[PDB]
Amino acid sequence: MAESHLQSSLITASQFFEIWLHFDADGSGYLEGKELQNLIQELLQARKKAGLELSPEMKTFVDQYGQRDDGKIGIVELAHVLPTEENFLLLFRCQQLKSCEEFMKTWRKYDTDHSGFIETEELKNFLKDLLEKANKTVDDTKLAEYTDLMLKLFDSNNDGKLELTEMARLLPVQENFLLKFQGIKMCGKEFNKAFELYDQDGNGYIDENELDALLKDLCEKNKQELDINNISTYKKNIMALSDGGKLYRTDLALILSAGDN
Repeated sequence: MAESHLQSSLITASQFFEIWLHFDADGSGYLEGKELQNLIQELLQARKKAGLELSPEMKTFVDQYGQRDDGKIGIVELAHVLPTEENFLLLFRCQQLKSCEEFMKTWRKYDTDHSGFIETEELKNFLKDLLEKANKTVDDTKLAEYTDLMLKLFDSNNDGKLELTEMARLLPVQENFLLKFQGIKMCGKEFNKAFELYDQDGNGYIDENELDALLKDLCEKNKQELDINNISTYKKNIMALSDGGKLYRTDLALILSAGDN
C-alpha cells in the first residue's frame, strides 16, 4: 500500500489518510511520535525503492522530522511531503490563511443557523464559498475529493457531516487548541454538564467571558495541555466558533467534547 500510494498519483487526502493511517498508530489523528520516523522510513523506503529520490521536502522531512520522536503532525505538514493535491491544498491553506482559529469563524459561517457542525449539503456548499475565495476555482478533483475527506475522516456519527478536527487536522498545529483539546476531552457527557454549569446566567447560552471560565475550569483540569498563559487565549479561540461574542452551545461542543457530540 505505502509502496504504492506514496510513489503514485496525485494522492487526494482520503488515500493520503490511508497511507497516514498505515502509520497513525495511536489514532491521535496526528502522526504521532516515533510513528513519524516509521512513516519517514517507509517514505524514504518507497522513495528509494520505486526509484524515486526523496525530494528535498521529503528528504528534509527525514532530515528535520526523522528525529521528531516526541513530535506530532497534522495532515498539514505531511500533505506537501507526500504531494497530496497542491491546488486542493489552497483551501487547506485557508485553515492557515491567518490562524488556526479565525478560519473556524469562517467554517460556521455557511452552516444553516450555525449548528456547530456543517451537514452534508451544507459542507457540500462550504467548499463553494471557499471556491470563491481561493482565487482559483478549486476544480472538481479538488472540491469533491477535499469536501469528502473532511466529511469522512472525522465524521463524528457518520451522518455525512463535518465537525472541526478533520479540517482541524488539516489545520496548522501552531496556535491551535485543536490537538490539546483532543486530549483535554472531558467527555461529551461532562461536556453537557459543564456547559450547563457555564450557563450560570440560566440563559441557555454562554458568552465569551464564561468561556474563559470554561477554560479556568478546563486548565485546572488538564494543565498539561491547557495552560494559563494561553487560557484567555483558548477564550480567544472557542469564541470563533460561537456567534457574536455569545456562544451557543452547538459550536462549542466539539472542542472540548472529545471529537464527538
